[PDB]
Amino acid sequence: HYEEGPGKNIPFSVENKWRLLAMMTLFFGSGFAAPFFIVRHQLLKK
Amino acid sequence: HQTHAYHMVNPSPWPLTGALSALLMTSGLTMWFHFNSMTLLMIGLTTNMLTMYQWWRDVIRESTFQGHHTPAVQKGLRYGMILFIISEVLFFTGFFWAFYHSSLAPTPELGGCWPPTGIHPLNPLEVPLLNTSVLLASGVSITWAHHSLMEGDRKHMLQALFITITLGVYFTLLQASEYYEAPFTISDGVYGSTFFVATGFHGLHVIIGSTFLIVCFFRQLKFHFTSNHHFGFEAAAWYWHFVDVVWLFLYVSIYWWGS
Amino acid sequence: MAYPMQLGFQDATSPIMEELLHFHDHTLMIVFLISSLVLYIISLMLTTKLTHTSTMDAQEVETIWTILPAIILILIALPSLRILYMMDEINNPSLTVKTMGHQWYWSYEYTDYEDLSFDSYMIPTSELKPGELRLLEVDNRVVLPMEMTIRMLVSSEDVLHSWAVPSLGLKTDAIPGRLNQTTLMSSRPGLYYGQCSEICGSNHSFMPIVLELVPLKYFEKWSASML
Amino acid sequence: ASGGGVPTDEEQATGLEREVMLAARKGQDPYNILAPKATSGTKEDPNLVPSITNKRIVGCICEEDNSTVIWFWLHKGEAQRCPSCGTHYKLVPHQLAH
Amino acid sequence: FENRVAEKQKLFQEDNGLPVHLKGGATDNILYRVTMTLCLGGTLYSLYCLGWASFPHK
Amino acid sequence: ITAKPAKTPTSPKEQAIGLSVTFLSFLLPAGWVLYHLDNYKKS
Amino acid sequence: ASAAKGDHGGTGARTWRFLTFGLALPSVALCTLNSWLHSGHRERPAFIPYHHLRIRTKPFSWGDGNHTFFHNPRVNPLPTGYEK
Amino acid sequence: MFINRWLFSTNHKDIGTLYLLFGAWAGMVGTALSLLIRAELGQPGTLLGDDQIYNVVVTAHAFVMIFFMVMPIMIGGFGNWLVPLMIGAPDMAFPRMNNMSFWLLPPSFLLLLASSMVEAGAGTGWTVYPPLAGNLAHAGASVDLTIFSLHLAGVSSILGAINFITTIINMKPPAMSQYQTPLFVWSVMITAVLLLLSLPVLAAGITMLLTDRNLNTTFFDPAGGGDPILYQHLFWFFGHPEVYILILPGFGMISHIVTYYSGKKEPFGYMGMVWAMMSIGFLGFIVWAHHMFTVGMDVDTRAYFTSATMIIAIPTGVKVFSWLATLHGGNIKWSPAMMWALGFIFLFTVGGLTGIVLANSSLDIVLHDTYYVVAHFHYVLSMGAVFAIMGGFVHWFPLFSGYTLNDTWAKIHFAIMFVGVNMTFFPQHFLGLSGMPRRYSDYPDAYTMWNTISSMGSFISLTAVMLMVFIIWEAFASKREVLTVDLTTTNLEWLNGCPPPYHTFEEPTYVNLK
Amino acid sequence: KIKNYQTAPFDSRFPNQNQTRNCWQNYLDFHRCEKAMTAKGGDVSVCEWYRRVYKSLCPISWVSTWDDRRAEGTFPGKI
Ligand SMILES: CCCCCCCCCCCCCCCCCC(=O)OCC(COC(=O)CCCCCCCCCCCCCCCCC)OC(=O)CCCCCCCCCCCCCCCCC
Ligand SMILES: CCCCCCCCCCCCCCCCCC(=O)OCC(COC(=O)CCCCCCCCCCCCCCCCC)OC(=O)CCCCCCCCCCCCCCCCC
Ligand code: HEA
Ligand code: HEA
Ligand SMILES: CCCCC/C=C\C/C=C\C/C=C\C/C=C\CCCC(=O)O[C@H](COC(=O)CCCCCCCCCCCCCCCCC)COP(=O)(O)OCCN
Ligand SMILES: CCCCC/C=C\C/C=C\C/C=C\C/C=C\CCCC(=O)O[C@H](COC(=O)CCCCCCCCCCCCCCCCC)COP(=O)(O)OCCN
Ligand SMILES: CCCCCC/C=C\CCCCCCCCCC(=O)O[C@H](COC(=O)CCCCCCCCCCCCCCC)COP(=O)(O)OC[C@@H](O)CO
Ligand SMILES: CCCCCC/C=C\CCCCCCCCCC(=O)O[C@H](COC(=O)CCCCCCCCCCCCCCC)COP(=O)(O)OC[C@@H](O)CO
Ligand SMILES: CCCCCC/C=C\CCCCCCCCCC(=O)O[C@H](COC(=O)CCCCCCCCCCCCCCC)COP(=O)(O)OC[C@@H](O)CO
Ligand SMILES: CCCCCCCCCCO[C@@H]1OC(CO)[C@@H](O[C@H]2O[C@@H](CO)[C@@H](O)[C@H](O)[C@@H]2O)[C@H](O)[C@H]1O
Ligand SMILES: C[C@H](CCC(=O)O)[C@H]1CC[C@@H]2[C@H]3[C@H](O)C[C@@H]4C[C@@H](O)CC[C@]4(C)[C@@H]3C[C@@H](O)[C@@]21C
Ligand SMILES: C[C@H](CCC(=O)O)[C@H]1CC[C@H]2[C@@H]3[C@H](O)C[C@@H]4C[C@H](O)CC[C@]4(C)[C@H]3C[C@H](O)[C@]12C
Ligand SMILES: C[C@H](CCC(=O)O)[C@H]1CC[C@H]2[C@@H]3[C@H](O)C[C@@H]4C[C@H](O)CC[C@]4(C)[C@H]3C[C@H](O)[C@]12C
Ligand code: CUA
Ligand SMILES: [Cu+2]
Ligand SMILES: [Mg+2]
Ligand code: NA
Ligand SMILES: [Zn+2]
Repeated sequence: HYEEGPGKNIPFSVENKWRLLAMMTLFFGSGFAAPFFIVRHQLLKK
Repeated sequence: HQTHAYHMVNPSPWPLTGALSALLMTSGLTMWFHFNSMTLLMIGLTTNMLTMYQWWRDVIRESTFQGHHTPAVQKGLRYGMILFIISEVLFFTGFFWAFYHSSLAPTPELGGCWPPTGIHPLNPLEVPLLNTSVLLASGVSITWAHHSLMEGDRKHMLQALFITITLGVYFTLLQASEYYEAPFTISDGVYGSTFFVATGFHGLHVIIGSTFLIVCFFRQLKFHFTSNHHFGFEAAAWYWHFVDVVWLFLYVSIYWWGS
Repeated sequence: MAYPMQLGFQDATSPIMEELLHFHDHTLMIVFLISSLVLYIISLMLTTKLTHTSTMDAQEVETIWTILPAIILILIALPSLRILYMMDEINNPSLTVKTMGHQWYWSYEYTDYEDLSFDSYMIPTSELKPGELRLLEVDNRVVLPMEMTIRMLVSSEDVLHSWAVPSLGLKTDAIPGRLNQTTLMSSRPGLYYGQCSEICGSNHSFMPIVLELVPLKYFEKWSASML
Repeated sequence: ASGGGVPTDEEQATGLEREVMLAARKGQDPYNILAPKATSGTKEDPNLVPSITNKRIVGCICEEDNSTVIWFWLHKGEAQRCPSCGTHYKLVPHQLAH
Repeated sequence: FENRVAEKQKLFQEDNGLPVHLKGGATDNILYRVTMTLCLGGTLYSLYCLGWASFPHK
Repeated sequence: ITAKPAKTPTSPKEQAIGLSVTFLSFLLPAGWVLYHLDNYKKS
Repeated sequence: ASAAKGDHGGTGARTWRFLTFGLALPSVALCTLNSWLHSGHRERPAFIPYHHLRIRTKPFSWGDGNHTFFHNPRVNPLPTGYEK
Repeated sequence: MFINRWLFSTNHKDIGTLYLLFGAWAGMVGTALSLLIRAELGQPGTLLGDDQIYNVVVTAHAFVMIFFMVMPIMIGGFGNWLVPLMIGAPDMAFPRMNNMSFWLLPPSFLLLLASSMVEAGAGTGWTVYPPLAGNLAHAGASVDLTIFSLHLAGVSSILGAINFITTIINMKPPAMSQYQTPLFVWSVMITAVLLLLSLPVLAAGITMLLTDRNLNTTFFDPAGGGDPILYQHLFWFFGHPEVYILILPGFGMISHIVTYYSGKKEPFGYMGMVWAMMSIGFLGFIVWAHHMFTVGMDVDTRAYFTSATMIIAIPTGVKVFSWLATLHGGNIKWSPAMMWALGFIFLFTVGGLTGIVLANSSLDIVLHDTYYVVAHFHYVLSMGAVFAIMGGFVHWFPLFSGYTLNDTWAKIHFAIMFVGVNMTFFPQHFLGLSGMPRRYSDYPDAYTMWNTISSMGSFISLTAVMLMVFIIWEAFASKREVLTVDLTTTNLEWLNGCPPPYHTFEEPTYVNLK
Repeated sequence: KIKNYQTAPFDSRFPNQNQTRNCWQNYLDFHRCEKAMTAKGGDVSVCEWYRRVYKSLCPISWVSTWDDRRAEGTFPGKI
């Protein structure tokens, strides 16, 4: 069976707050950046 | 140990393979429609069949073999199927809305009349009437099958169910021939559009319903159903009646009134 | 047209638009009243140390807050519907003009007597004459006679567009295969602007409408000269 | 016109389905399918709450038709009272599965 | 035919800790691996197709 | 609600770092694209 | 309605089988008789290139892109007329 | 173990968590798109290009905010997490099908991103009206990828609706009647019923657009006797119920938040709240044509839709006044969640009232397809739906994670967002009344001031979104574990601790029938 | 004669915003009348009213397309 309790009922680790910061940064950052890069993609086709 | 009667399902890979098969089928349709390739579509249809097969196989294992379907679990499945059928009715409602919208106010491009100029509708008294008697008849035979099962009659349950399936297949064969023989096509304006898309989705449901009945036939052959617990058969029968009622509406609206 | 820092509606050019202004003033008062009343009550509930946390009975105060809003809705619906039917009144026009929406310009047809028709394109910003409005001017304006009931028929030859002139209270969608009717009647001479009001692709923002309202006599000479 | 060959629940029901079926036949409700009937709920006649552990959540609908349900853990030991209406409940632990 | 449901009930209730989708035996494992391989492989292929369609071929 | 003191306290310095990194993760990529907008528009 | 028959003292398996073979299947047999009688290929109408029919806004994703899915040469003309 | 737990889940809490994660990520995408919109409109002229690239952005913004952020968070996230706990159920009725509802979203999202990558994207508006969305004006795969994205999101929600309705009807304690379930549970069931009935019509409609685009049908093409207006009817028949689907779970969470922070054991007039949500749900199916007041419909039809639309204000009014009546006499706890709820009550009321202005077909002639509509819906969506989500998030975060947020930072986040959204949307009322059209990449010079101020407000909101991410990080970084929560006697979802164990209610609650 | 026409007057048969059938009806009426007159040996001047009405209401491209189709033999309306 599975681990339970604070910080254990999630798909990401919160054991290290800095590794966590990196994860959250990539996660939320990739989402926010996507539209800008798609706009860039559309501009560089024609 | 749990002290409630509900089913805690084992972690399953089917929801994921099912979702991915949906992505492969839609991506596949796009590839087919625009990049002239059916590769993705083929893979999607295959994984989808595999997913459905395994998912429902597991439901049978969980119920017939493991005994997880207590009365409370069965009651939930009843609501689930009724709700599913309701959503299917609303889907068809959209197509009937499209049909009535077009036919009740024929535009100048059609000649301002219905059926449109140049369209020669099938005779509703011919194969379409036959199709109607075929589905209505299968509604009676499936009721005989239900009563036989409840009365614990194995032989007659199988007999009635076999007859119901043969009738569904007969309908499908008749419809396939009607499609080939029709002088109009899906590209013949809004008449062909409404006709083929509505009867086409209905035909698809007939195929799905027949397949469901065939599953029941084999589960029955294997003694899965008891005279009192047989939800799979009940669901197949409710779905079958739905398919029958949709046809009656199509027949009255499109084939008869719309001719 | 709209002017810098405009808060409300463009000044009414037709009797119907005047009617809508008064109806909007009426409705907006109600909007202000109810929203400020709610803001006020929120602040009232949050500003006391007195408490009453036990069960409160509801079937008495719910009558008030069901009947009042019902009355207010009727006080909005009445003038709303009166104006609605007024816009539908039979008026019998002196002239019929058609406008076809196109992917990125409007064409006009005055075919009552002669077969007059022309295209109307936005004046590019690089070609604007001094004092002309960016994105709003067209090469060929829709000259029409002032103080007269005109029937405008709107359609499209490709995708959806929508023919609008705010100052006159007009907005009629341009649908291919359909001929939508609206009536126009300017109380004054002048130039009246509008813009395509249904997303139609690449230059949806750049296919304006400009009406030029002049006395009947000038409208007739303009018609002849435009053949 | 008639015959047999279709299994009955008595012959073929299994797992939890069979347990519920057999328990119901003895008039028992180990899987909490039915709503328990309240006693007078006094200190002397408390509502007896079955449990397989030493605590169970109780939901008290103080008065018939109340829309608000009062929830609390009932622990093994002396009877506890609903925080809202004061009716008594007492936990009666363990067993179910022999 | 004969009623063999009891045999199947024994097999699927056997305490081997296997989840229902693998409890039938080795074939379940094969079918599962085929399904998942087609799903994941097909998804990678669809991503490739998207990459292809994303760019103009003038 | 009551809670226990932080198991791994995040000091003001640590918060400045997390806030800065967070803001930069949003601002930099978009800023880069927006800055090179003209280079994209005609190329 | 109440039909024109009767039973209702207890609708069971025997009654539904009675209806299957005494009413339902005979109805299907009659409609099958009627249908496989009024059939016969009807003389295809003269071709007129109406603009609201034989629509082609995009070629079909099969064949030569100009034939419908269940194209029947005998009765379905192409946008240019019947086939050879 | 990781794959078994997160990819093969049959647990309502874990699945709710997946939904909250998905919705948070989608919110970032939707925010970026909204910034692209406001950057283009920030000053006169063209920034990105013409209306095509601009409208591809506007279209995606809407689809992302609606289908990938709001619905997944409210229904899939809060719904899955809270509904089983609030009725003391061990899980959802169909725990495995529940997992497929989730897994259909990433593919759906991928199809939406694909459509904007191929060709020139789908710059159709989220309504996807033909002929612009047809195979002549939008040739290529873009619109088809968009339709397929909607199909997947549709199946996801329909199966989700079946699951919620069955769970709520069938899995409550034997003694608990439907009139003994919390208001959030009621809001979710009603929302599920709307989804069940409306999405199949949308599916029918977009399938017809797909066939018109690829199989030579002509449902919406006049050349074959079709009608573009037919599509509008089918879309809006789904479309209006959809907006109530977006706000109903919000209404449910607001009732719990207001009740909780007012120190009350129950919301004022429970039965009136149930009545109001059901009425709203019902009326929401007979008013769709108010989205079509300029298409050229008969005056009597317009008079009917104007009248039917206004009636919704009555039941909605009962809810507003009941929330205020719940605050009345309360021992007010000025927590961040209460602030979001108070802002919701006022701002939603404003947006609802401008909706009543729009209900008048006469006035709507002039307001339709202008920024007055954009202002109305952003008040009810970007202030209403979003504030309910933020309030619910801050309120239940400790339950879901077992950790507490920093209340001061959360109050700072609310303050910034409040200024941001109001500065962004309030000026849009002026732009609308004065005639600025919707879906424009540039505007006549007179509209410059309000568009400038509106774009500045959108940057303030961006700042709040970035701060929110930091706040969540700080909570997980500091690890302040929850101890005690007040009012558990009337908030069952908290009774199993924070976070509750993987398996809750293995032994069901005991509830006397008396 | 009995004319002096400004524009097509209100027609109680088509009192709504959608005027598509008004145009269509008058176009059909004119061409039906024109055919009856040219046939039985009469004068097309009696068909004048319908011609004026449809010319006033109908988009040039519609009339043009319908004319091309009557010529091609593909006009779907009955004349
Ligand atoms: C897209 C993903 C970004 C990739 C970054 C991950 C890198 C992994 C390195 C790998 C290095 C190994 C490190 C392992 C452990 C920790 C990292 C983790 O396990 O790795 C992955 C985990 C964890 O996620 C993370 O990694 C960090 C997330 C931190 C989230 C904080 C959220 C706070 C909000 C509160 C939420 C509720 C919780 C509160 C309550 C508590 C819960 C009870 O995720 C999942 O397995 C499931 C999530 C699925 C879907 C969510 C949205 C995706 C949408 C995509 C659609 C795209 C369409 C095309 C789009 C294509 C783009 C063009
Ligand atoms: C940022 C925008 C800057 C705009 C500055 C205006 C410049 C004035 C030039 C000063 C120049 C004066 C000369 C101009 C007169 C022309 C009158 C007219 O024909 O034009 C009529 C127009 C113009 O509107 C006006 O007649 C002025 C009304 C202004 C109301 C301002 C409220 C400001 C709140 C502060 C922050 C906004 C967010 C609050 C949220 C409120 C929600 C609406 O009417 C409208 O349709 C606009 C408003 C539409 C819908 C909002 C309804 C709900 C309001 C709720 C009030 C809450 C109050 C609590 C107090 C609010 C506490 C928060
Ligand atoms: C959360 C989403 C949401 C919600 C809840 C609503 C709620 C309402 N909406 Fe809105 N609406 C949208 C989302 C929403 N809308 C969207 C997205 C669009 C545009 C779609 C597009 O084109 O893309 C739109 C468009 C739209 C239009 C079309 C405008 C146009 O395109 O020209 C109309 C027309 O009537 C309208 C009306 C209403 C009304 C009357 C309500 C009512 O439900 C509001 C009722 C509430 C109140 C009235 C306030 C509280 C009540 C009181 C305090 C009681 C006292 C009140 C009175 C006496 C009046 N909406
Ligand atoms: C829920 C719906 C939603 C939301 C929230 C928003 C939010 C915003 N929208 Fe909206 N918008 C629409 C739905 C929405 N919009 C729709 C339907 C259209 C019409 C499309 C069309 O015309 O076809 C539209 C159109 C539209 C236009 C008009 C475009 C035009 O006509 O040309 C503009 C212009 O300014 C705009 C701006 C913004 C801005 C600046 C925000 C900002 O307020 C956004 C700020 C950020 C957030 C509020 C997101 C925060 C939430 C999260 C990130 C989740 C957090 C995670 C957890 C709590 C778990 N939007
Ligand atoms: C191209 C078409 C293909 C599609 C066909 C679709 C479905 C058909 C497929 C199979 C159906 C036929 C048989 C099914 C298989 C086994 C049946 C054997 C059972 C049997 O013989 O049953 C008997 C019934 O007669 C029977 O079949 C009789 C069955 C035959 C009935 C139809 C014949 C009609 C005859 C003419 C009458 C018309 C007059 C109209 C009257 C007015 C109606 C109201 C009753 O007997 P028992 O002693 O009480 O029962 C002991 C247990 N078996
Ligand atoms: C035999 C009766 C049973 C009907 C179904 C059997 C075979 C067809 C294959 C799939 C059909 C499934 C659903 C219906 C979809 C489109 C209508 C198809 C109905 C049909 O089969 O219509 C045919 C057209 O075929 C065509 O284009 C068909 C081309 C096949 C393309 C399928 C395209 C699929 C589009 C799928 C979109 C699915 C979206 C579903 C959403 C569900 C909810 C999310 C008619 O043939 P015709 O030559 O024009 O005229 C006959 C002239 N002699
Ligand atoms: C049933 C509830 C109570 C009844 C109260 C009224 C509400 C719905 C009524 C349903 C039936 C109405 C049919 C009457 C037809 C009269 C109108 C008509 O004739 O409308 C036609 C289309 O109707 C059409 O498809 C109509 C097709 C359907 C549209 C209505 C939408 C509801 C359908 C979904 C409901 C789900 C229920 C599930 C069913 C099992 C054509 O359009 P017109 O605008 O006329 O254009 C003419 C112009 O050229 C001139 O202006
Ligand atoms: C060539 C054709 C391929 C086309 C694709 C679709 C193919 C087939 C669809 C047919 C579906 C077959 C479903 C098989 C279900 C078997 C599992 C089953 O029937 O499971 C039953 C439960 O019902 C259950 O979950 C009921 C489960 C309900 C499933 C029905 C849903 C239909 C699916 C429709 C999908 C398409 C939608 C339409 C597209 C627009 C098991 O309980 P019981 O029967 O009581 O048994 C227990 C007793 O033995 C105890 O003594
Ligand atoms: C190409 C264009 C778009 C394509 C989209 C394709 C999307 C998905 C395709 C793959 C999905 C197929 C896999 C089989 C799904 C079966 C679900 C099912 O059968 O789910 C059942 C519940 O729904 C019930 O009963 C009753 C409900 C039965 C629902 C059957 C699922 C059909 C999926 C399609 C639905 C379409 C929506 C229709 C409206 C237009 C069982 O619930 P579980 O949680 O499993 O178990 C509970 C246990 O206690 C049982 O022992
Ligand atoms: C709507 C969301 C966005 C909000 C606004 C973003 C806020 C500002 C973020 C800053 O980002 C950047 O700023 C730059 C300049 O300040 C860039 O440098 C660039 O410019 C230079 C300096 O002029 C050079 O040194 C390098 O070549 C260079 O690419 C740059 O790449 C980018 O990361
Ligand atoms: C073998 C089985 C008897 C019960 C048993 O399995 O022991 C019999 C009884 C009734 C069934 C039959 C029914 O009479 C219906 C069908 C009629 C036949 O024409 C073909 C096979 C047919 C489809 C069935 C095959 C047959 O093998 C079945 C399955
Ligand atoms: C009868 C029903 C439930 C009462 C209960 O069983 O507790 C109650 C709940 C909400 C009530 C409604 C709401 O309070 C709204 C309306 C209020 C007016 O005071 C009367 C009619 C009115 C429409 C009410 C009628 C009736 O009293 C309702 C419908
Ligand atoms: C809008 C829809 C037609 C959609 C379509 O054209 O496909 C039509 C069908 C039936 C119409 C309704 C019915 O004709 C009955 C009502 C008639 C009144 O004159 C107006 C409201 C009234 C309630 C109608 C409103 C609206 O025009 C409806 C709902
Ligand atoms: Cu033409 Cu917008
Ligand atoms: Cu609406
Ligand atoms: Mg519009
Ligand atoms: Na701009
Ligand atoms: Zn009590």
